[PDB]
Amino acid sequence: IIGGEFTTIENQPWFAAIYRRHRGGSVTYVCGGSLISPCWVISATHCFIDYPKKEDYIVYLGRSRLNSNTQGEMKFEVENLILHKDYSADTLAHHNDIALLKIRSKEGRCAQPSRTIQTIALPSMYNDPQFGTSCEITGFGKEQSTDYLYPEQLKMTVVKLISHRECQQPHYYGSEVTTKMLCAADPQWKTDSCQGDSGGPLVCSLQGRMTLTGIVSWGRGCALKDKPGVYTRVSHFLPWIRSHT
Ligand SMILES: Cn1cc(-c2nc(C(=O)NC(=N)N)c(N)nc2N2CCCCCC2)cn1
Repeated sequence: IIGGEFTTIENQPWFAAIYRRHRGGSVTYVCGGSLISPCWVISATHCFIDYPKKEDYIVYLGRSRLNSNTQGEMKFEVENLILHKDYSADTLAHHNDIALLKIRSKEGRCAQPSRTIQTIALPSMYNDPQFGTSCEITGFGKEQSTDYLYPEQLKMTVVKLISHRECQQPHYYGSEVTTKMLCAADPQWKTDSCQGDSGGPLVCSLQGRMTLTGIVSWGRGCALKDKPGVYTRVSHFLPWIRSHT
C-alpha cells in the first residue's frame, strides 16, 4: 500500500495473510486474501500460478504483522487450491484473476470468528457502487515501488472507483481492462495498491453493508499518474464462487 495509513487486523478482520514454504524451510509472504466463510479464503490466481501445489502454502487469519505473530491469530494449511480455469496473463493484465483456498488447521478445523477474525460479505450479482465511490484496500504490499522490503505492519488506504469508460481510455489502460475488472485510484494518484497487495480486499459500503467489491489484481507501476489499480470485479464471479464452494 502506497501512502494511506498503518492499521491492525481489527479494522479488516477478514484479511488473510498467505505465505509459501520453501525448499529448505524458509517461509515468505505471497499475497493477501479475504475470508468469505469459515473454511474459504478468496484471493488472486496469479499469486499461485507459478507454484500451484496446495501443500506449499500457509494461511494466517487475525494477523496484523508480517514476520511476527499477532495475539489470537490462527494458522491454516490449504485443503484445496482452486484456480480459475479461464485465467490468462498478457504483458500487464490478468484475466479471471481469482482463486479460492479451502483452509483447514492441523487439528482439522476451519476459522473460529473472534474480535480479530470475521467474514466479509460478497456483493449481490452485477451490483457495484457508482464511479467516484470511496472504497478501502488493505495489505502488506510495498510502501514504495522501489522498495525492497514489505512493511512489517498491515496498511490500508482509500481509493475511488473509476468508470469502465474512463479506465478504457488509451491514456489509461485501453483494452487491457474488461468489464470483469474494476479500476480505482486516488484523485492525486497519491495512494494505491502495489506489489504484495495482490489477492487482498477492495471493500465498499453498499446498502450499509461492508462488501468485497474487488480483489487486488494488477497495475502499471504503483500510484503512477493515469495508471489506476485494477481489481477483479467480484460481482461478476458469484456463480463461479458459489459452484466451487
Ligand atoms: C515493479 N512493480 C510491480 C508492481 C505491481 N503492482 C500491482 C498493483 O496493484 N499496482 C497498482 N495498483 N498500481 C500489483 N498488483 N502487482 C505488482 N506486481 C508486478 C507483477 C508481477 C508480480 C506481482 C507484483 C508495480 N510495480
